[PDB]
Amino acid sequence: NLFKDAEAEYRAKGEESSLHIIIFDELDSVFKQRGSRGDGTGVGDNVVNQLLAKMDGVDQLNNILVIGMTNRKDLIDSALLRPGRFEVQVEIHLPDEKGRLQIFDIQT
Amino acid sequence: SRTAELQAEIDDTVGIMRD
Amino acid sequence: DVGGQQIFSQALLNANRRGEAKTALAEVQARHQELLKLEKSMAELTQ
Amino acid sequence: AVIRPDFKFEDLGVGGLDKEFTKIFRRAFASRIFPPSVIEKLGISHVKGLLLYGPPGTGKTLIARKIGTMLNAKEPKIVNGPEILSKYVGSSEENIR
Ligand SMILES: Nc1ncnc2c1ncn2[C@@H]1O[C@H](COP(=O)(O)OP(=O)(O)O)[C@@H](O)[C@H]1O
Repeated sequence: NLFKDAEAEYRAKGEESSLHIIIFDELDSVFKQRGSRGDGTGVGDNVVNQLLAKMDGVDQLNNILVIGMTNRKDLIDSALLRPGRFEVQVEIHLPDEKGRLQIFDIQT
Repeated sequence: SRTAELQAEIDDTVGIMRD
Repeated sequence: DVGGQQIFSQALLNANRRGEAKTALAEVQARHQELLKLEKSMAELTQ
Repeated sequence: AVIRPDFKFEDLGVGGLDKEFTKIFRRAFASRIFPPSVIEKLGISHVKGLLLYGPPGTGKTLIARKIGTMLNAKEPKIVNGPEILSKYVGSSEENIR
């Protein structure tokens, strides 16, 4: 249900659509490696496959941008990091002295 | 009520036509 | 355990719905008698 | 702005806790009492947590409720740890939401 508006607007206005944004938070909480997690009822796999099939499927979308934040990049599934799904990966680290000076400048 | 009114009107029109 | 159970769901209809012959659609019997009376009177009028 | 002048620490029912309450008052309710204009000028947010720990039965719930009372505020919403959990997927975290 998070993609419905984007599809609806793309089908009408092809390449004049506005940009749609959806933010996933704590991505590593539910999107773990499929097949490795402990046994259960089989809901994790369904979730991962659904997201995989919706992000890049047989029907194309050119309006969506999705952002993800996490602290343990190792736990994320391997197929979600393929180019075309989560293409650009960036690392934020502790600041150095000039960074601390700039943060001080912009806080006070 | 509408059908009964219609029936009454038809019976009356039969009457006018009988005259 | 924890979060180791799913569940389905079933559904009951309405009591007000009850039967299928509940007038306004089933009383088309009585109404049909009214309509037949209408038809007979119109037949006479057209004649 | 939401407090009265006639109270220091013991005018309410808590005795023996003096330094801790001064610290709590200074750090927690030193930005909810001043006129809003000044705090807005200073450009600072409000504290959003408080963890007070100690041996059981020493007056923690009492101080919590008294803090709640002295600053107006609605009725506290109480909960205890092991009651949150359930045995259906997505119900153990719905309660925390
Ligand atoms: N400093 C105090 N002054 C007055 N009463 C106290 C104090 N500390 C504890 N009490 C008494 O202990 C009870 C408060 O429960 P509390 O000790 O806070 O439970 P817990 O510490 O297990 O959360 C009340 O009956 C209260 O009168």
